[PDB]
Amino acid sequence: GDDRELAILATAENLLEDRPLADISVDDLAKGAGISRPTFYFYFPSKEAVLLTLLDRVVNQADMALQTLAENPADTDRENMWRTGINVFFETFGSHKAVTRAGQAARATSVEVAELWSTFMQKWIAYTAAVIDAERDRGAAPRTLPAHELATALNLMNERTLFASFAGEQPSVPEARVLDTLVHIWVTSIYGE
Amino acid sequence: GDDRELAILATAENLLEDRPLADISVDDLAKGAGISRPTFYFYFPSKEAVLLTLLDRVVNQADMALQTLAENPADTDRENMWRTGINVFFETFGSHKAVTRAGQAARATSVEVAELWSTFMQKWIAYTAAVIDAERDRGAAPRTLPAHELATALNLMNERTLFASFAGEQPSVPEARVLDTLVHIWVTSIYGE
Ligand SMILES: CC1CCN(C(=O)Nc2ccc(O)cc2)CC1
Ligand SMILES: CC1CCN(C(=O)Nc2ccc(O)cc2)CC1
Repeated sequence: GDDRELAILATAENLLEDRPLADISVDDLAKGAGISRPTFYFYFPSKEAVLLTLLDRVVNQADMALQTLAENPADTDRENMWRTGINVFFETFGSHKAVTRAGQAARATSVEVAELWSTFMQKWIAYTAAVIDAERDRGAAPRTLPAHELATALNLMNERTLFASFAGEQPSVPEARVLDTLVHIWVTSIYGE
Repeated sequence: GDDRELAILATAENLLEDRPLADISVDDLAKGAGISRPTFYFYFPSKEAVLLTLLDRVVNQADMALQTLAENPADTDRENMWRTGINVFFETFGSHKAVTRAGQAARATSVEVAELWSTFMQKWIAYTAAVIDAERDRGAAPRTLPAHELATALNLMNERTLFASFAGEQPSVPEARVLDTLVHIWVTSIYGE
């Protein structure tokens, strides 16, 4: 039951590595999951709902990893603090490139996908701003831009930059350079005047 | 002739203020331009080609404004130098929000739109890196990240951040804050260690 659901989700993530959702049939999903078409429709209303669930899983994995880090202060300098945090997203989304690529595309055509991404971006921005504010309150960061506005632009930079790198877009930062690139921009913009 | 082409382009930019391209018919474009449907097809093969031409116009307007600025060094500090440059894009795309919004969306479904945007982003990144390199050669900026990689991430931040602001996305930087926000991140990341 739960196991036929997991098989459908696994089949979908596998087929998205090779082609876009548009080119994947419900037949392809049911065949890969070893069920019939009408059995598929018991578990999901459409191939679009499958992608929504895959993206929901990946986004919550990143969020839950960030929560784990927020509980356990890693014993490091300000640069390493931000690098470990950005790295949650680099590794989580980087480990699910096909779901990442298809989910970002679906935002255009799915209000549920757009709303999921929006909800988590607001959470990540809020957390970023809360850390910047703590750094200002302890005297480690200068009171420059409004923290929420700075957090918003930095999170949008990471969204666009990591997705471009993982998709191999032209232009993009090479994947093996993107973490250093983003950490430099975060640290200089948070701590600089 | 040229004037029926301009009427079609004007009608398209007007109708995109109120609805997406998907909800605009060739009938709507020909009616607004005061021509028949088959006359429309003399000037453009599809509503999609009209949008391509509108986006081509806006992108070249930004590029030509940046070229004008690159010829005429405005007599200012490093912060004002970058602000005037970012402002070309803020004003040019901000003055064509409907075409901006529809063009960014069309990148998903039009190889010509994706290629146009890619070509100009590569040009803007190359120019950004050339300015950073000049600033390093004159001793005004430190030799930190590879200039092309830094330029790439900063240009992708501006792409995503300006489009989110103009679309009123949640989340976004308010339009009246986005220029200050982006200038701060550019200057601190270019001149900071
Ligand atoms: C405390 C911070 C650490 C750094 N974080 C980010 O990297 N956000 C991020 C990454 C990739 C995305 O697509 C969107 C957002 C935010 C939370
Ligand atoms: C010398 C620089 C000045 C600042 N520039 C930018 O603002 N780029 C930019 C703006 C909006 C976009 O969508 C994409 C790129 C680059 C050229």
